Amino acid sequence: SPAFALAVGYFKNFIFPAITQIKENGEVNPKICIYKPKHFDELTSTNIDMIKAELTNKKYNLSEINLSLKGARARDILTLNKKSKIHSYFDFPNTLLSLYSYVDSELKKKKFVELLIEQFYLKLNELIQENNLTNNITFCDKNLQGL
Amino acid sequence: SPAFALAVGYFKNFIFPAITQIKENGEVNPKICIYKPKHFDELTSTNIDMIKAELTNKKYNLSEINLSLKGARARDILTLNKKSKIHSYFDFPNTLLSLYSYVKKFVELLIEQFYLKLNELIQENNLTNNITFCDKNLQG
Ligand SMILES: Nc1nc2c(ncn2[C@@H]2O[C@@H]3COP(=O)(O)O[C@H]4[C@@H](O)[C@H](n5cnc6c(N)ncnc65)O[C@@H]4COP(=O)(O)O[C@H]3[C@H]2O)c(=O)[nH]1
Repeated sequence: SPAFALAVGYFKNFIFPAITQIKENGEVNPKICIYKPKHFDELTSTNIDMIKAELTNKKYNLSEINLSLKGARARDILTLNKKSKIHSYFDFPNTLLSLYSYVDSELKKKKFVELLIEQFYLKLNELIQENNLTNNITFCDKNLQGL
Repeated sequence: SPAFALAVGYFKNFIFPAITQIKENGEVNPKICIYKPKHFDELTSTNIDMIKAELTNKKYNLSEINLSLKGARARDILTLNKKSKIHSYFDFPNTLLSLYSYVKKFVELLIEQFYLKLNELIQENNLTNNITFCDKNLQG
């Protein structure tokens, strides 16, 4: 599966290092909410701009996480939307925005993108559960509400 | 196929917007060298640290590229190693470091397929003179 590979890279190179680092830095109950779109149109610039405005309205700022953990890593600085003064984070998975290019009538490809989205989150959720991270890693809708 | 997905995301979300932006910014002949291993032991933390110290020694520093282009993206600020005072850049593809976790030397098969697709995307976008591949010693 192509989406499984993208989920593995997203988890192993971003979500897992971020939450592991934050826990070591002292935060005992940090939360990373991962945006979970369903439909192809949620990957458009219009929906991305909506979420970016919403992050600003709710006082999130793009912030760095410096990595000090073990592990082969070419990047040592992660960037995550972080709520002001609060141990909550948000991410729109950028990798999902490559799915249309990968798949490439125009309507048939959009439905294939939506199946890849579903499989992406199928694998990502599996990885979260297998690392017992459900208390820290959750999924957010368009309104940054859990589930 | 999984290696193709990783290469497409690496090209579409990083290499292609980076080179397009810096050209739009007025860099006429910028160069990006992409590290290309082929042995599994080149993805170890020891080899990565040698590349990092080498980049430092050759006066490369992480440089910010602000994306103002057309296209949907959730991440608008890229970071890329840039040689001091020169339109020359280097990247170790971080996405390669997930191939072991996705999977003996079947990883090296995936690495070869990653670079076949990546090299294909460079040719199809007429970027063969701007984007090349480098070894552990930052040589083409
Ligand atoms: N918000 C956020 N998301 C991240 C970060 N690092 C990774 N991600 C996400 O994991 C995916 C795979 O990461 P990778 O580091 O293993 O491969 C990356 C990496 O090899 C490269 N790349 C992208 N942005 C980069 C960057 N800022 N610096 C260095 N390399 C970068 O492009 C590949 C695909 O990027 P992507 O945006 O499509 O998907 C990321 C992205 O969705 C991060 O630091 N912040």
